[PDB]
Amino acid sequence: KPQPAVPPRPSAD
Amino acid sequence: LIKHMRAEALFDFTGNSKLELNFKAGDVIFLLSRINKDWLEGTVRGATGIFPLSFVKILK
Repeated sequence: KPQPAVPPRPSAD
Repeated sequence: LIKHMRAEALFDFTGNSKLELNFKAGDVIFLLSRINKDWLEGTVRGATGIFPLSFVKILK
């Protein structure tokens, strides 16, 4: 099965 | 820190930096903390880092 999309990484920009 | 909780990887995950935890589908990850709604922190393969909740299932 295909890997799911990766959620947005935590950030502060 | 979380104790006695684990998750099993549903898919392989290769992170973008050493802050992220790499693993293969089927690996058992020992949980440490929750980062936000989408990310957890844990350890496997000798490293500690963050990874997506959507890539694992929490074990009983």
